[PDB]
Amino acid sequence: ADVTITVNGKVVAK
Amino acid sequence: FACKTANGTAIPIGGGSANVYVNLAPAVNVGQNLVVDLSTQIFCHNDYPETITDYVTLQRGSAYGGVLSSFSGTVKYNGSSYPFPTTSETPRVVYNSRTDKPWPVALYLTPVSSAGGVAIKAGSLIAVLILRQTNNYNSDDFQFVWNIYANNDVVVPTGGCDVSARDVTVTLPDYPGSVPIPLTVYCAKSQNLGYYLSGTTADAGNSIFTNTASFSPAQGVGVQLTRNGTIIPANNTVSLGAVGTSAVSLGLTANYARTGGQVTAGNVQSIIGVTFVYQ
Ligand SMILES: CCCCCCCO[C@H]1O[C@H](CO)[C@@H](O)[C@H](O)[C@@H]1O
Ligand SMILES: C[As](C)(=O)[O-]
Repeated sequence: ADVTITVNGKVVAK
Repeated sequence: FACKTANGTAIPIGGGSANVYVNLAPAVNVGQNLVVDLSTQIFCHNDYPETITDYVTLQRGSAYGGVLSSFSGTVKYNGSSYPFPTTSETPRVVYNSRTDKPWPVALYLTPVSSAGGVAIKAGSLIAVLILRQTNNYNSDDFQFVWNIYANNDVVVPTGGCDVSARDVTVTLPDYPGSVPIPLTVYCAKSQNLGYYLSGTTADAGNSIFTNTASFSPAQGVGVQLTRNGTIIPANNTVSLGAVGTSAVSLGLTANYARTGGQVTAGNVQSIIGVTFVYQ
């Protein structure tokens, strides 16, 4: 790839 | 006649060899991409300018080394462009002063992609240049060999266009939510530019990238990219239309997307590639 996107997230419980 | 580098490294009368460590800042230009300008790195002078005229050429065999060695290009020598690697000796440049003056060499690479690049590790060889010095005095015929090394980590663009970043990280709000992806592209001259995503997808529509967070991963969600609300699946070319010298945003937004089953707490991560094409 010409560019690499790293997507971070999280699911927090409630 | 003798030469020296910006850091004082010298090659004396009669020629020889020297290593030249340079900070690279490659850039796309129209029809060719700047790899390195050595006119600020290598200098030469005439030792007896009242009596002798010195002649300097870039000799054939001068070429890229390392990862760049497979790439064709051009060299600007004292303003004029010549094929690189050199298959024939350039014209002669006169040296007629004891004052050190630049060896006017700049190396370019011929675009072979749209917005591709090649990684240059610091300390690696990028080129070997053969300076040939003669004169109008005797039959002196001396080789000054300059081994050009990258002094830093850079990627050299191999296309007609370049990007705001080669690696981008964004952080979603805690689920649910979305975040803009800062990513722009520009071209040295107008290109009809498109791009497509690549990555591991979870759905039939190839539009939700899998959660590959290795530690304590969430279940039931993936990452889905939108462009002003339009879902961008993988391996589907998106047109940016004509892209010129003014940067154009790809307009991408990252979102969480249900992939199936109970959504559970944990980390989310997706690695998504972007590859540009001409249309
Ligand atoms: C006034 C007589 C000076 C004669 C001394 C010879 C000097 O030769 C050196 O310096 C010359 C001038 O740079 C070069 O042409 C030659 O290749 C060599 O580098
Ligand atoms: C989506 As949930 C882990 O807050 O039930």
